[PDB]
Amino acid sequence: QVQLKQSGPGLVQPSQSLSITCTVSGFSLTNYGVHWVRQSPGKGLEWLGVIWSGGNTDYNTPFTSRLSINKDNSKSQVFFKMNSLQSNDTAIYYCARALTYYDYEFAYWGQGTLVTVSAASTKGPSVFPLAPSSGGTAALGCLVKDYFPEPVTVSWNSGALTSGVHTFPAVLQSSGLYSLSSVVTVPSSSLGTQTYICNVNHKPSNTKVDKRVEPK
Amino acid sequence: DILLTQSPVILSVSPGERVSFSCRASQSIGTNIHWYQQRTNGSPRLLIKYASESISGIPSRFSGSGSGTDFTLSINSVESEDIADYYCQQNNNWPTTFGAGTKLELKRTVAAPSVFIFPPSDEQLKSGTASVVCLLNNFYPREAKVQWKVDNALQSGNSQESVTEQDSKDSTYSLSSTLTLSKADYEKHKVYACEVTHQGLSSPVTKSFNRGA
Amino acid sequence: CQFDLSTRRLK
Ligand SMILES: *[C@@H]1O[C@H](CO)[C@@H](O)[C@H](O)[C@H]1NC(C)=O
Repeated sequence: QVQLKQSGPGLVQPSQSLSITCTVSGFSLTNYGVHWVRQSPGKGLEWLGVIWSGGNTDYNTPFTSRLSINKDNSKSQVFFKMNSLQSNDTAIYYCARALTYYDYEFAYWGQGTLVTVSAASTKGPSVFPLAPSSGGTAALGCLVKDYFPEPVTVSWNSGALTSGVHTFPAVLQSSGLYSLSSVVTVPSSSLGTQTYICNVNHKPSNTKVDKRVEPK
Repeated sequence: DILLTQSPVILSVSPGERVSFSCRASQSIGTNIHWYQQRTNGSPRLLIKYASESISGIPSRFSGSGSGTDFTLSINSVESEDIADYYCQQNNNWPTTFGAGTKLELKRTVAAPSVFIFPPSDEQLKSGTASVVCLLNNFYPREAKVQWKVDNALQSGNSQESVTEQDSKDSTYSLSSTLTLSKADYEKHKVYACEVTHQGLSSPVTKSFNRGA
Repeated sequence: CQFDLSTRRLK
């Protein structure tokens, strides 16, 4: 069906430019326009601009000076570029498509790209096990520590294990690095026959770790 | 720009009850309003277009009404999977603008937390830092107290909490409490206990371990 | 309420 897939999240230094690629399928960029919306803590949802079927662009007023949208109809890609970012440009950026070619009701959205504006460094996380040791139900997990910036994704057994999974929201430590835990509850009797691996991927650092969690 | 004011900012109802969201425009916009749903870690999901028109794949319990400046999104029988934030969007005047949203929380019966405590791994100790994690699993409501004690000394300022958003299936929360020591301080002590207080427990539950045995 | 970049939910 109709899908919009965006490039990965990453860090951008202050007063530097941001580039996101929106690759679409299920429709042609020659028949529909692609919009760009962002979502920040301060201003919430904020419509930025649009590139139309014919190649024209409209930019929201406060961004006409630093926004630039382009596309490649053959490669089915829309290119978003915003110049000179400051801390308060830190937000999730979406690409979206409307129901009709001319309208603004957004029925299809990209998965979003979390952009962090900061002068810090990208750092991958260490992954430490939370080993099990209540009524035949054991709890185990993974400690994903000292990374920057957000986000980080955590699955269990390559997506096959979802029931009982709790990946907690990341918290900012005094060091300026994030840390979180992802836990799951399983039957105690399965700790002998089943392997439990947390699949951690911190795309901003291209750090990909699989941690086996055993009883100590 | 049209300012869209959504009120209230938080809604809290029980399953099966009907709920209404309000979105008011700073001037008349006719019926040019759209409604979106955003679940945890999700992108917006178009629910209603032009005040009242249905969207494919959206459950029928979602509907909308209004005209001029006062618009209402309604769910006639709230389910657990409806926990999200809800936004309105106007497109009668350029540029299109969104409201600030309303949070939908769900009530349920009291559920006591299941408590688990995890010592720091020997892998982490090789780096000079110890993390002691105390897990409070599947409880309601959100209010909970976690008290850390190391050799009967009250810990304060050296722990951080994190609470998941509400679960879409059973409406419970889960909480992690992470006590952080240096490896030096962790090796100078023996007993590590997190005490948990919750409405669903008749008396505080304490999980503890001795470094080693 | 403020939007949370970590959970994509309002806090
Ligand atoms: C960012 O700060 C500028 C001032 O340089 C302000 O005009 C703008 O509204 C802010 N944008 C946000 C908070 O998204």
